[PDB]
Amino acid sequence: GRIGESWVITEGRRLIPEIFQWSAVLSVCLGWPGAVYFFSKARKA
Amino acid sequence: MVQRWLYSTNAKDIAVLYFMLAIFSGMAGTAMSLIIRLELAAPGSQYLHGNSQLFNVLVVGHAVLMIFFLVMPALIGGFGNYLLPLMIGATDTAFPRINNIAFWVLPMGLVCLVTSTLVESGAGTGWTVYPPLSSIQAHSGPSVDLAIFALHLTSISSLLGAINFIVTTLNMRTNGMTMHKLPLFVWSIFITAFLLLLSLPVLSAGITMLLLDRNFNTSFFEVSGGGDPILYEHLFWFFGHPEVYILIIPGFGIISHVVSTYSKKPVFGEISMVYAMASIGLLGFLVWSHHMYIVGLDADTRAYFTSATMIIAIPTGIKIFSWLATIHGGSIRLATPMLYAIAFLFLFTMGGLTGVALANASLDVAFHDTYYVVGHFHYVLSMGAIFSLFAGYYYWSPQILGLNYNEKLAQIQFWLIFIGANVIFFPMHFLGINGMPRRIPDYPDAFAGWNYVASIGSFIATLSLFLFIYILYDQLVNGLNNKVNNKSVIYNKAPDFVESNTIFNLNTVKSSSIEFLLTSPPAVHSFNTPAVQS
Amino acid sequence: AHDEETFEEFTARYEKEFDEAYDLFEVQRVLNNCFSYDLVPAPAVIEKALRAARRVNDLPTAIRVFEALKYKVENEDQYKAYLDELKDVRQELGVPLKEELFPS
Amino acid sequence: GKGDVAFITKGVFLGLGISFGLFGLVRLLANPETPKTMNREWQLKSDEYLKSKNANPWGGYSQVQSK
Amino acid sequence: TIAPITGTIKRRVIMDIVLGFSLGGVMASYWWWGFHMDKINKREKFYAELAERKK
Amino acid sequence: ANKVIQLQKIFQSSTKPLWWRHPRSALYLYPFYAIFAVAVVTPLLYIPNAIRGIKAKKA
Amino acid sequence: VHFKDGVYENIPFKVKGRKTPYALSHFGFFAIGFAVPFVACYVQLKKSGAF
Amino acid sequence: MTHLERSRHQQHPFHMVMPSPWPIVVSFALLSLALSTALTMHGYIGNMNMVYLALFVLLTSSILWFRDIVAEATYLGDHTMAVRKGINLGFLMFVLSEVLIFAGLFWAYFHSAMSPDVTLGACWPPVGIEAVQPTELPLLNTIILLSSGATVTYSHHALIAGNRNKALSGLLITFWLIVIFVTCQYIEYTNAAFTISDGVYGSVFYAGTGLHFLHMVMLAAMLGVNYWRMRNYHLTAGHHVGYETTIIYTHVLDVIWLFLYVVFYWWGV
Amino acid sequence: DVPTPYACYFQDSATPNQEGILELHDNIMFYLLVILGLVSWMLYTIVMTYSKNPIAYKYIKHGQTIEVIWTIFPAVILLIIAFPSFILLYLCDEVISPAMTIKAIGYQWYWKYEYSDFINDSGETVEFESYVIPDELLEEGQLRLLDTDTSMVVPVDTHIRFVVTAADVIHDFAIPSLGIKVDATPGRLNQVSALIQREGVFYGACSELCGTGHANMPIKIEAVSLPKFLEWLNEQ
Ligand code: HEA
Ligand code: HEA
Ligand code: CUA
Ligand SMILES: [Cu+2]
Ligand SMILES: [Mg+2]
Repeated sequence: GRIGESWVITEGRRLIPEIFQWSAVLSVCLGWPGAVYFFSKARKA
Repeated sequence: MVQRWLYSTNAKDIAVLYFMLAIFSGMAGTAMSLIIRLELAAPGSQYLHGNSQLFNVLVVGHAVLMIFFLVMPALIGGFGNYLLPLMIGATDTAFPRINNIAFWVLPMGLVCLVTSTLVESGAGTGWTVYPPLSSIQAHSGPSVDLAIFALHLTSISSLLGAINFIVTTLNMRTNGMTMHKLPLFVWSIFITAFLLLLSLPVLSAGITMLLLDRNFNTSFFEVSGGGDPILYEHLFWFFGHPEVYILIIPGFGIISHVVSTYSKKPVFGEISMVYAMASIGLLGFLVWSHHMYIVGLDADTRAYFTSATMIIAIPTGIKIFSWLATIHGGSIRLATPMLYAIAFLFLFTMGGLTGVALANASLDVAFHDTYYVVGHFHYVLSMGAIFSLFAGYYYWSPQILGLNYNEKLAQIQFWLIFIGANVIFFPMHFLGINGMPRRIPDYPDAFAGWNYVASIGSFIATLSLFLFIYILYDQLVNGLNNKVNNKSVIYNKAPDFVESNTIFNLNTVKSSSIEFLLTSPPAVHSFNTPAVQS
Repeated sequence: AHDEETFEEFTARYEKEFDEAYDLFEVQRVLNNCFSYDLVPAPAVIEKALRAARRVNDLPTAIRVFEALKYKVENEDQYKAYLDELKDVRQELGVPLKEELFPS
Repeated sequence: GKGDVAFITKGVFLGLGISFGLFGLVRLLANPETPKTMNREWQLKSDEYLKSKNANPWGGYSQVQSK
Repeated sequence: TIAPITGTIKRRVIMDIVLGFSLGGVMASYWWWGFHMDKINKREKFYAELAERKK
Repeated sequence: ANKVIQLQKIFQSSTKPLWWRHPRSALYLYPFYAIFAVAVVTPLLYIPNAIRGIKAKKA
Repeated sequence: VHFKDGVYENIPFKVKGRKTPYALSHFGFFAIGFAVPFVACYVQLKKSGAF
Repeated sequence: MTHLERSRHQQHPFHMVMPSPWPIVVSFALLSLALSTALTMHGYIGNMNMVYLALFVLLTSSILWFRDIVAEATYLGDHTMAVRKGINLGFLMFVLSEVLIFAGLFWAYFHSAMSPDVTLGACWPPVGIEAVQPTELPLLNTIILLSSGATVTYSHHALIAGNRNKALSGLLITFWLIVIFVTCQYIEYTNAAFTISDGVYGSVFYAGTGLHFLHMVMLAAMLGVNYWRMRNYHLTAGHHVGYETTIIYTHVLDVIWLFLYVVFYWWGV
Repeated sequence: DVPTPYACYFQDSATPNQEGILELHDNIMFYLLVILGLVSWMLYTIVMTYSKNPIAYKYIKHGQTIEVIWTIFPAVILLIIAFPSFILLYLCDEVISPAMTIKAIGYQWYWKYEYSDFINDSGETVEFESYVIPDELLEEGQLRLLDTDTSMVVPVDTHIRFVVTAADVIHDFAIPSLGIKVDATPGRLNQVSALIQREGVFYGACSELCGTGHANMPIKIEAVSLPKFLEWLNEQ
């Protein structure tokens, strides 16, 4: 705003830690076929 | 008690019976899904040794039983019969004997469908029961006749319920309900009851044409003799797409209400949302042959239908965008129907995106009668209609049944069905794009992994339903003790921030529809006097 | 009115709505309807809200104004430059905050 | 309230373990014999036949999937 | 001395839908470029080597 | 033959249910109960003969 | 006659005053519901092969 | 008036129906009919005696249901104007569902007609099948429906007016007019060169005209019931919803007959 | 060509039609993953920053600007998605000037292939019924349930258009490698084209329900070079 820490910084601080956990929950809500393929005998386990 | 449950022309005591046949048939259909996915777990003839006709019988039983005896009762019949008179202030519905005969001709369709799977090995065609696979030369016996008499009876039940619903919310509204002031579930049941009597006459005409060219020697689809089996594909899918739009539109209504009441915010633009839903209804008839891109239509009419199914896709998109807008900025109280409402958005957006991947008539030649299609509809039908069904039960049954459930068991049931149903239908997409066809007993043993992963998931999805059965029991014998002894949640709408507890106990329920103002289990004559509104 | 509300019309409408309340339900109701809008209100609104909570003679809604405001604002520099503008009203009205009342 | 998030994640992982064990002991009673082309010895011949006729040349063509 | 502080949900949603656009864009951009250009380059390498081997 | 108000004065002033309230309504419901019980219990003894597969003795 | 209303007079099950436990009826309902496809499988597996 | 004798009434115009045992019985009969006609089509039971008694018990249960509804409508006296508009709109939606079954039959006719198969000789009507000419008997039983509509509409407007000898004469002659229609339709069926099995032309032709045939014999039963309760003074001058119902039904049956007749007898020959 | 265990992509290219289908599906998925990512990101951001929000902005119920932008954005994306599928649909029916024709008539639980372009100078048409090898007479390397004792064999680098029909229940001639899938209904012949660009085997299955023997009904198409195909057709 006018006086205070700037809105770019005070919403980047709120949202930049949220992007990594969004990527984590999407990489484990769509990426568990990779985790089940990784242990099977098709990958010469 | 015989006149209160067998004659019983009162729309509150018909919905409980609708729900009882719904939970019975859903248990039978998921036993069939367990048997199917238990036999498809590994290549080579498993538990049912050989006998592909038995697997065809099991898959048509699972499909048609769980569509026309779980989802359509427990969404149209049960929920509409209990809530459509109770939201517009009618004392109960118009034509009461009509929605008593609708319920009472449901389970005789159920018992003839059950006894159709026993005589002369059995009807195996799949739920889209096609000629000349079902004509008397390639399929002899009285099995598929009883299997489609079940569809005649369920068709009659749903049409009688549709006429009942249409007149009982076109005339017996309360004092101040105008033509656009109804809550959105009333509008969903309205438009669904229109699509029923605009669609299923064509279905019943086509399947009685199938019956009287089976047994009465006519030649509608017997091809050596003049007819053609493409006419059945037209006459079936002209109902077959409006049928699933019928099955999913009250899901949209239920999800709209629960995200409206668990985020302390009205829905973002209710008038544009009901215009989108009504245009989805009146547009869902014009795209009936997107299930027939392979059979030999011209490229011009295929171009028309792949143009029109994307304009089918757009108002569902603006509905999901309005749902994100009405949960944005709220005060979201994450209880167990709000969890199902949150999961429905993601797990139906996923199926709708793979549906518009299917909707290209160009792209449907690589995906037809293939497990990609199963991954699409077992998203948007299963997760869609039944996550809305669970977000209907866990949200309404403390008011209807009057017994509060257990909360932590409801959340482990939600997470178990969410995990254990996301692990089933997600490898179906890889099975589809790798080349697995539908309705095979089992398969060439290349793709031997994803079927095993889906089968280890279906046991989780069945164990969660066993825990839902225990939730029903714990609600039925420990309702008052879950009211008192601090195991449940009691107020679905939390008190606001600057409001005291002594001030919350004045205005306990901040509703926007009538249903949460009636007492737990409501009186048999609730609206003695009309319920005024400005 | 679905037409937008400017800030001066906002503060005048709500000052004339805080002046008229007489019960406790009315003060908490108009306080919730003032705080659940999009903007944070200028202290000309909230010192009148403190007077209107003084007229009904109950304390904790003259404290939850301050905590709802701390949830409203975007940082704490806005909160401190806000709270030194309502200093003497908080002094002679004698209401506390939260962080000094419940130290945790 | 008061550690019930721990109770519900304990219930979720216990349900996963219970369903895994019951799927295992339901899997145990299915059928004694396999189709004969399931072990690795058949699979090496069945993809030697594939590389004789260069099927799936850029993507994956090797089929083993058995221990 | 205080300025009127107004418009935080509008700034938040037009800061959020832009990052949603760019986030879905970088995920789909990785998909198209990485995976699809991997498959297309493998296929064109095989077809060039086949049309060279048949001289 | 203008016998509607006598029937109304009879039909309002009784305790019996509506399908039993008429004077001549004994001749309409006892044979109906008999033939309905017969006609609906009778295919449920022919259904196990169909499950076993044994057809009729015709011709 | 308006039928009298309560917390357990809205459902066909009688729950409180019985002779048998409620778990018998409540789990036998879904036992027969879950075992109708198994008896269909049995009557279909004795008609063609063995079992 | 007094509150004490105002609170002794219904407090809302809508119907509150006492618990009646005619959904459960007619649903039992529908189940028995469906199973017995699925069971006798394959020679499991010996004769058609059991499908006969199943159809008969369905018919007599439904006529006892209509007895209960005419007793409740004109004796107990509950059908006020809100309930009358309700049952009127319900019958309108039911007939809108019936005309869509007729539209499905017309879709079958059009799809197998305007794209004729190569086994029919690639011409509609097919080779050898002597089609019915539209000008002999079809002209009589397409003018008889217009005359039936004219006499049922003057019997209606004489019922509203007040004369009894005209409003009864119109109903008697429209009943005998459409039963003369039904009898000459059966006369048309019993000497025709093709049966219901002879090709796809006979199949869809007899399907459409036979569904209209069964619809007007049900209309004739409805009009016989309406003439009986017009003779026995049930029908009033301003509360005849069960007669406006059947005149709406016979006029839409007339127009769906002319659609069926034109594209089944002129364009399709 | 053949399926692979634990695969999550298409059976790879043989025809220009299958190459176009693969490119179109990747373009459609590239346009869909933006929407899926922003929908999942909106849902995640909302349910993890407004759950710990004590008040609710209940006075936000409509706004016309953002409403019309989220109803005009899916129309734009669906036009861009529908723009190349028209090109593929109108080119995959272009069967101008094929070389030779096949009939692929499908009976109950087998196929019957027949060539009748009259260059077989024994004079006749050539037919063969193409039964599945039953799964005990497999001999140490043969793919289960999708092998065939008598394969269809086609040439490379010629446009071949084959019609398909049945004599019974509706079948489907379906190979996912050649991108060919067409329902063999018993009444009409349905033609589709192909240009196989490399030698090798291609496997497929029946993809419509036939009854008991639906699984035991495969398609095996070996594509050989043109002199070897001429030698095979003259010898057989
Ligand atoms: C109602 C729609 C519906 C639902 C929910 C499901 C869900 C399941 N289905 Fe499917 N299925 C179909 C309809 C459905 N299905 C159709 C139409 C076909 C095509 C048939 C054909 O074309 O031949 C098909 C085909 C099909 C296939 C593909 C087989 C093939 O054709 O080759 C498989 C394989 O896994 C399968 C099994 C399952 C299993 C294990 C589930 C599991 O998800 C089941 C678990 C579900 C639950 C646990 C839901 C909760 C149940 C309740 C009873 C809750 C009660 C609550 C209330 C009443 C409020 N069915
Ligand atoms: C519940 C009923 C139901 C619903 C709602 C849907 C939803 C959709 N379906 Fe589905 N479908 C079936 C029931 C249903 N389907 C059944 C039963 C089958 C198998 C039949 C058989 O046996 O063969 C099937 C299979 C099927 C086919 C047949 C393919 C084949 O068999 O060869 C097609 C063809 O077009 C299709 C497409 C779509 C599309 C485009 C939607 C759309 O309505 C989805 C709309 C949702 C979205 C579009 C996502 C949300 C929107 C946004 C996030 C905005 C941005 C999106 C875009 C810009 C696109 N699905
Ligand atoms: Cu031929 Cu399936
Ligand atoms: Cu559809
Ligand atoms: Mg198909």
